[PDB]
Amino acid sequence: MENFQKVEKIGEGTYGVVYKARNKLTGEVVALKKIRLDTETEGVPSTAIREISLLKELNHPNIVKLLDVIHTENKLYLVFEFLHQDLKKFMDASALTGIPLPLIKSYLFQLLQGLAFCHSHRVLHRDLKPQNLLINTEGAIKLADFGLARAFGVPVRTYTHEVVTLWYRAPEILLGCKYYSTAVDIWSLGCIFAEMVTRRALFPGDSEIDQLFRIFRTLGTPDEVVWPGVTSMPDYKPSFPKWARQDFSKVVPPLDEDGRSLLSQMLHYDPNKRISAKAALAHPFFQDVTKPVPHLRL
Amino acid sequence: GSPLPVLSWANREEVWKIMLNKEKTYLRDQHFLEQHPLLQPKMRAILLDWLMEVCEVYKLHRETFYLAQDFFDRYMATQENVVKTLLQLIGISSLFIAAKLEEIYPPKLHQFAYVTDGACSGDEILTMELMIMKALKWRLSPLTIVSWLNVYMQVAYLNDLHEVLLPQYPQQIFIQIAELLDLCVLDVDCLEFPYGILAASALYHFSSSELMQKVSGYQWCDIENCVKWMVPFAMVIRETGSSKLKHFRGVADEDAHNIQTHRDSLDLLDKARA
Ligand SMILES: C[C@@H](NC(=O)O[C@@H]1CC[C@H](c2cc(NC(=O)C3CCCCC3)n[nH]2)C1)C1CC1
Repeated sequence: MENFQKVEKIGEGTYGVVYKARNKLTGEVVALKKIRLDTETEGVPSTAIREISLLKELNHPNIVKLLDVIHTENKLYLVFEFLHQDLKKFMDASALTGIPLPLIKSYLFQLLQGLAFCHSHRVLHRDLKPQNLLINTEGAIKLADFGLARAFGVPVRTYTHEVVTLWYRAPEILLGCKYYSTAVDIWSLGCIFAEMVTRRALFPGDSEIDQLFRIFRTLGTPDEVVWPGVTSMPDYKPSFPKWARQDFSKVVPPLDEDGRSLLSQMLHYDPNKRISAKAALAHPFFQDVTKPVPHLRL
Repeated sequence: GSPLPVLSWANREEVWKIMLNKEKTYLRDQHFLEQHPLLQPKMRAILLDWLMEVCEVYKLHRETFYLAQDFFDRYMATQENVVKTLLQLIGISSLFIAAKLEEIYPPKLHQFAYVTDGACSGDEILTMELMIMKALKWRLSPLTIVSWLNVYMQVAYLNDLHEVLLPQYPQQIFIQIAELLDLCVLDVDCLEFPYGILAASALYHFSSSELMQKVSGYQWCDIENCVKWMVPFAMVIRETGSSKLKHFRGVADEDAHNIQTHRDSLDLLDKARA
């Protein structure tokens, strides 16, 4: 760890601290996630073991790269690719002017490519929020912070309950579902999509029940037709107020018909019907950006 | 060949290929104990059996046991000249890493120290987990023997909905097949066969080649060698009878088949070598 010179502290969590660092020889800048092992009662934290093993196997242009794992002294250093900006700060900087639609489309396309890659490797991110989406100077945006991620089996079993930051948390999580998988990440990305368009959090709740009701007030209170099994879920109550779904013209005014269609499908109540990341890439909203590949009907 | 149905969330052949490609990144050496001339194969069987008992006591998932088994076998293949008194430390540290990867609320470090009857301190376990994870190049996400059996049981019990992610199959036949695999993993010669082949050959013994091919994708020729090897193990299980699904205090019944169990399998392992 002699060739790296710490430049600035950029982050801090329960695991440890994140620094920006500069290679003294090559001039290369990286991000160091430092874990102090003398302070840890259970050895390498479960979240670091998971994140390291997952990222060793998740190399993709829209996923922040894990470059190296260095054990030195009583310390474990995770060395990452460094990006100078996150989407949350970019949205706030763009709040008065707005993000141009082609950049919103390009960013969403890229996030869906990174997510489609995670999901085909059977990995749930489970903490997609603008503060975890990193941006470089060349127009790329990348998924970061896999500390809450989890590989899922085929089939899944019951995993850690009450995941995802509250504003980006899917309604099936809030109502206490036993099983979940890739749909929770799509919901978060849908919230983020709307947030890029309107420059305001779509559902900024301050408690689980307030988050749920903010969802109900915008998408309508779900029932058995739109979401089979919703009335049998642990936290569902027949006493919930009945609100009517709002016209997306009023929810995301700037967005055209294609965007409204894609957003609706990413915010479908039923996790079984909510659009997949792979399918979303094929949506007409991106028909200008992408060209499909010939499919072998064999 | 691929047995997955069409997947709403990804290209079925993509998901399968990645699963298959992974099993080529994770190497196994059925003869790795020749790197450690002071060890014998029975020692590995005794160690693995002990880890199985440990898992049941703490209600650890079968997946957790098989990760520990996989970390131990791959780690040993990177080392040389290990002595028998070091085995308990490598095993329990393998299980420590595995539990931290897999369980929602893993047991604490001192509990892993506790079950060694003081032959392994917490400090030694922390040293050993770093040695293992570094020697494994932090490649800690294998497809376990039991994970394959999980995939096979879903596909066998698929409806017209082709929903592959929400579990749906009889718990009691799952545990019966897992019992054959738990016996088989005690013998180091099992590593000759890919983990997915091992699991499919166990399933065949409890059903048929048609069902096996339908849920695993492999043709009878792929598994014939494995099935022939598993033959004595399967009969030793058949002579003694099929085990019963256990309930576990604090485990929901729809997860009860996923908890690791233990029985006198070292006795049964002897008969299979006849
Ligand atoms: C704290 C961090 N935690 C984490 O796990 O991030 C991974 C490990 C560190 C890796 C990383 C971070 C990074 N640049 C930034 O943070 C900039 C700093 C200046 C302001 C904008 C953001 N480049 N590379 C990714 C979460 C993701 C942001």
